Amino acid sequence: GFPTELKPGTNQFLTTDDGVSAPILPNFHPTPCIHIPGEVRNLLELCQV
Amino acid sequence: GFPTELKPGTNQFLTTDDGVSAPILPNFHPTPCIHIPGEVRNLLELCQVETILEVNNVPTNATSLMERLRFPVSAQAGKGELCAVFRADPGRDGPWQSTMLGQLCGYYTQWSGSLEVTFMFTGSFMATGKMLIAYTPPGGPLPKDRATAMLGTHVIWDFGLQSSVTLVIPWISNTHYRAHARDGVFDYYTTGLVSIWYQTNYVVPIGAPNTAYIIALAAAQKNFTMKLCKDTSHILQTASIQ
Amino acid sequence: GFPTELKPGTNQFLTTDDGVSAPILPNFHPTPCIHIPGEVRNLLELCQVETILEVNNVPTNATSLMERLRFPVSAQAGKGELCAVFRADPGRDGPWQSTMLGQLCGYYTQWSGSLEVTFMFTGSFMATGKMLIAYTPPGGPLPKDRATAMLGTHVIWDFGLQSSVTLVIPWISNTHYRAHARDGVFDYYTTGLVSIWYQTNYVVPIGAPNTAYIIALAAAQKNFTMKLCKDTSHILQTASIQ
Amino acid sequence: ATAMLGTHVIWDFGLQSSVTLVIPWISNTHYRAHARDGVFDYYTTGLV
Amino acid sequence: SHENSNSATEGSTINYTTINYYKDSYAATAGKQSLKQDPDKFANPVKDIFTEMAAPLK
Amino acid sequence: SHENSNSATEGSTINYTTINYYKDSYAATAGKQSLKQDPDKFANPVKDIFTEMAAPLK
Amino acid sequence: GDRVADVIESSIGDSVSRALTQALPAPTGQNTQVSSHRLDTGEVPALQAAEIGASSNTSDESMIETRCVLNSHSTAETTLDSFFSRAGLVGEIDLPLEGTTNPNGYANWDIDITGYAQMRRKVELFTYMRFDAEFTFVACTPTGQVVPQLLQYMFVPPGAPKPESRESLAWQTATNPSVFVKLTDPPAQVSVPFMSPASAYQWFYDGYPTFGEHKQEKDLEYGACPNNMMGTFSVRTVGSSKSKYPLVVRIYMRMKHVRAWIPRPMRNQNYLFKANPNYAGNSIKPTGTSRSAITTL
Amino acid sequence: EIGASSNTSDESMIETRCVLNSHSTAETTLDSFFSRAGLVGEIDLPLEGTTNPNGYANWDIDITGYAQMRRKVELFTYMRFDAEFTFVACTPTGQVVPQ
Amino acid sequence: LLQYMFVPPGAPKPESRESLAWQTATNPSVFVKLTDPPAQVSVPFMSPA
Amino acid sequence: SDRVAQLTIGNSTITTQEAANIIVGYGEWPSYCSDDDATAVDKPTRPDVSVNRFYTLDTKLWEKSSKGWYWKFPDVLTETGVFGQNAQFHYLYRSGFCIHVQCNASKFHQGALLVAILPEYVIGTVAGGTGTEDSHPPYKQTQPGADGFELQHPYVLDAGIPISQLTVCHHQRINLRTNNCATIIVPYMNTLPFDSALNHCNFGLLVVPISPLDFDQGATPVIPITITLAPMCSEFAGLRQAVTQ
Ligand SMILES: CCCCCCCCCCCCC/C=C/[C@H](O)[C@H](N)CO
Ligand SMILES: CCCCCCCCCCCCC/C=C/[C@H](O)[C@H](N)CO
Repeated sequence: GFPTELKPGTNQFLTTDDGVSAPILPNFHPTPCIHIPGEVRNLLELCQV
Repeated sequence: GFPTELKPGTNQFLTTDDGVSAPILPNFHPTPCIHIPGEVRNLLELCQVETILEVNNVPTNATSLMERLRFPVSAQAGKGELCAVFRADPGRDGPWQSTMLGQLCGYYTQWSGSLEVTFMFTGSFMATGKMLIAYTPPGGPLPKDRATAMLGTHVIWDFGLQSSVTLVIPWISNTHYRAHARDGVFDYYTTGLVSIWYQTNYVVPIGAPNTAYIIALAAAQKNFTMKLCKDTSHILQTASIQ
Repeated sequence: GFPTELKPGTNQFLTTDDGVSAPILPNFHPTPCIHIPGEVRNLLELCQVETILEVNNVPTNATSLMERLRFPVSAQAGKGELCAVFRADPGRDGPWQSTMLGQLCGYYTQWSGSLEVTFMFTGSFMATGKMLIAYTPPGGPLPKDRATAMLGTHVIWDFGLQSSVTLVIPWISNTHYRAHARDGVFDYYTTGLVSIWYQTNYVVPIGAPNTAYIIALAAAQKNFTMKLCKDTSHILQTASIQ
Repeated sequence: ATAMLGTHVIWDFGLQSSVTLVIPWISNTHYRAHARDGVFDYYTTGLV
Repeated sequence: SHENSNSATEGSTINYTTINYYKDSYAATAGKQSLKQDPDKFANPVKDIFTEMAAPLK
Repeated sequence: SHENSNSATEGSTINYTTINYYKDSYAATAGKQSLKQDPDKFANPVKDIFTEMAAPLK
Repeated sequence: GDRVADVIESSIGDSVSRALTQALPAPTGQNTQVSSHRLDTGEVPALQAAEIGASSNTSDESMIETRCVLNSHSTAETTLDSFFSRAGLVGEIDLPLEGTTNPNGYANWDIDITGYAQMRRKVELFTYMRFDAEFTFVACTPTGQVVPQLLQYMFVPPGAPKPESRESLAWQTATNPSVFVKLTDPPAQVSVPFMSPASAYQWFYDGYPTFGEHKQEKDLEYGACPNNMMGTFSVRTVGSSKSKYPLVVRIYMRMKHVRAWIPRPMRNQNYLFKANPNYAGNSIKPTGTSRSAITTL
Repeated sequence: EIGASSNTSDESMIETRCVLNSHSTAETTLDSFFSRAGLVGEIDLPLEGTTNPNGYANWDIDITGYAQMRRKVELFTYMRFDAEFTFVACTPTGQVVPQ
Repeated sequence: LLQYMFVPPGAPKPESRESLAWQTATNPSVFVKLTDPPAQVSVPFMSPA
Repeated sequence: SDRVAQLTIGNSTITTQEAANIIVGYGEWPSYCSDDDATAVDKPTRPDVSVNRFYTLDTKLWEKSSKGWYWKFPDVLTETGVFGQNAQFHYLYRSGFCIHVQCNASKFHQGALLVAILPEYVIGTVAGGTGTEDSHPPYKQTQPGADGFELQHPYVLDAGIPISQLTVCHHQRINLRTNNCATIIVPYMNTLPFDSALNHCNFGLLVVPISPLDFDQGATPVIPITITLAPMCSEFAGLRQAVTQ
């Protein structure tokens, strides 16, 4: 019973909030990524086109 | 009053969530575990086990359901004739449903790796014969003759003391993993075909029987893995259990 | 606003949950504890205590309820006759209900270990006798005679100055632990039987009484444990207390 | 069924066309005399 | 760390390991007790003990 | 740290990494198991093994 | 002490288990190595003897010309945790107002997870399984409506008194474990240990529990293991009077810390009963799909 | 007659083997036997009747009104403990209401 | 109360509300009340590619 | 070097000239009960040679119209020799086994038998055929003894489980053109260190023809199948009167 107080901002879904969510598939390692050409890392690579 | 904010994902029961729950019996030590033999640690220990592949899955009546575990080989005219043909797809509804691989693949969505089909000759010691067992990779339709089939991966099996050959169906795929195929756009994940052709003939002496049977045994290889656990589809239950 | 997600198991009162609760009286130091004798630290200190086993649990009227604590032994014809027989099951509804073992076992679901039954001869100094006290492990039905009973675990007790023998009922079981037995599939957890047979006779001189009584005293051994605490079944309460 | 409780050999015919059953010394006396119908059946060795 | 030692078991040689979020020790978890026993206090409470093999009435 | 070792897997050489907030070990997370295998226990359970290139019936 | 030679040179009392195999780490799938052509005699890896009862030790390096493939496919999702640590329906309890099911406001449920085919066929892949569990109770109305009602979930182990009513004396939970919850709350979720007097549960028991004659009367006892009868689950509406809401309690079990032994064939026929491997003998269905002929598809 | 219990073991009554026991005595302690919440009191607050028709109720604290927790404590004559009380409030029907 | 079941490819789709696929013994699921915050789960890269 | 075998245990000896190999079950040889795994405190009797020896049960005939047979262990030896007296006189039992199945035929005979060990082979029934009756098997079907019992529906093994996945247990084949013996060595498999031999059967032994027997008119039409089995590392504990069931 570690005491806490819930502050406002509680039980809202903010679309631009970056937090941890619960995973559905434990011990799932994905398919490995091969080297595909054309990798984008920033949209300013394309504004200079 | 340590301040907190409750985030979404709150007061939901996700079945595949692994967390700490409250214990009902404190200071409960269980019964000790004795050494029991047969301990499983991974289901890939069992996918590497040879189980019977029901190639001759024609009969349905109860009188003749044991006939599905062996398929015949007899005397022919020596024209390179066809004995049997089946798909190399484990999850597809066909011969592989009888295997432990084809039932533990129902509980997984994506598989990768090489397979293994072992045919045993159950004829007389005096009976001889040679057979061509061709794996036809995808794109290749059903070969109409043996000449079209020897262009693929194949084994020529000579009957003898060693009554069993192993055709390895190797991983020849575009994707690293492969899902379950069916009639539609998931034929993209088809694995190919496997056909058996008479190479020379089934030669037998006088006094011995003119017919024998071959029992196929299918498993997986050491590079085999499954992925994305799910629920099985190719077995279902009529409701009202007990 | 430290973000959190509330998981299931939330806002439930589990009675066997051991956590921190809020205190009502801050800066309350209690009364000091003096040295009181008789401090208990484990209930197995009390399961090792000899308490009276009601073998002769025949009478029910209030006039004759003290007769349940001693059973008779008298003069016979010398044919190896039967005195008494009872089950070695503590949780089963029978003689062991009178013991502290048979009441603290109601509060536990699984027990293991050896038992201990101590019989005391409460006759004359001049009375002699020899008796066979046989423990019959499970499978063995009720022995019809003494020859069938001496094949089991047994003690031959000669009356004398030491007026008491101890039959140890040892742990002879398939399971590491053993639950409470009853008529049904839980007879799987039966422990066996205990029978008392006349070995020679109850010999007595003239002037002394022809009959005596034996008081049985049952406990547990140092290897005894109980497990999986529960609520007791073999005592219940008519409602409307006070 | 009554005979397999004794000393026995199961012989499979094959290339080796011969088995050997060893009748071993299972006796009360260190030595054994010749048997016949009577009290010298005490020195019987058994059956095969 | 600094806390009122005001539980019902403070003042005994038995070592507990409790959890608490308060200043009072009696609000803590029950914890694990020591697994010590004294059956002879009830089962062999005699002045002059006897051994197993011996006849006690000597 | 001090905790009842009363899970169903305590007593094996396989190493787990669980999370717990209680004194009972069986309330913990399942965790990651060791990725060890023994297929020969079912797939090659023979007294006298054979190699791949050899003809086994020798 | 031992003097005669047959007793000194004896293997009696060798308790150490002599194992042929050893478990090695396989975190990934086995890599493929480079192979070339083979044109010799004697070495013939494609030919096997399946009569030995072993599986083929033939690889694809010996059947075709192969390349090097450095595999990084993980075997982590085939473990028994990842395969069984997935909550599934093992029980369902109905608490109606009128009818026959449970018209008084309490319900006892003999714990057996063999009443739902999708979790049963997963466990009956093995004959012995040892695990701790995590049960979760999702309570609701028939329509799925969450209502303001208090309940009590009492675990009644074997031997303890079962409640004969809602006003019963067993509900005082002085020693049996219990959970009180409102339906408006998240579902109750408790962790349970391995509680068998044996070293593992067993889904198949080839035997009878009791001695004696086995006639047609006591033939129900065939297959029953008391080591798996873990007791009773009881539920009531906390109150002295009659509730106003119908209710359903659905039970979901998740295994953790799993060990399993002795794999079996998997059930291909439809189950019919609880803790009974019976089948419909007239309507025996083949394990998979069928064809018109063996030379076609 | 000494009033002690028998010090006889099974090693002296039968030919025994070695058994390395790993059965724990941890669940017989007094914490594990008593640290289990049970009913010790019940208070009714009705509207009409005789029990408590005014809206308040006083309860003289005694845990000897329920047989299942009483018979557990009366195994001893003296018991010293700290406690944790829990109050489960509800309507007769079990309905949770905004009060 | 609702139940959000993920049905991967190959697994049986439910033909009804009373269906047998809803037992979620191996497929992942989320139970939620509408009175709760919205369910939020994290998903991996699940492509065979 | 591998087709020849001599199995010697006790006062008994089997020869074979046309073997495959020996299957050691789950890679565990039979052993004795350790003091850590043990719970019962009585000293067990370990009769080395009087119970660990090959016993020969009976002889089944492989006809054309055969379906299969099963035998339950240790029920096959509870009325036979010194084993079946120590097992009746005692309450507890622990043993491994070496099973050895014999079927001889010519080189002009063809056929195959699957010889498998199925632990906890619980026997189901047809449930009336419609699946409504909750029928049960009688005692002469779950513990049939040394006579064994003939499978009604060997596709599902009279338990609703497919024969095709039965190679996941121990097995050998008897292919008449390759071998005539099948040798499996089984350890004690149970959740408990000891158990009753009369109430509980640890495993079953299935003998099923996958490929049917065939021969031409003139050859020996009687092709017998003989079961021959040896306990291993036997142990008995808890002595009382002899009860048979
Ligand atoms: C509020 C407390 C509720 C806690 C109830 C948890 C019950 C614990 C039981 C878990 C173990 C289940 C094992 C079941 C085995 C099979 O059903 C049997 N072999 C019957 O066929
Ligand atoms: C909101 C605050 C409520 C807190 C109320 C807690 C009361 C504390 C009392 C606990 C001690 C109970 C001991 C009772 C002993 C027996 O009833 C007496 N010997 C009477 O027979």
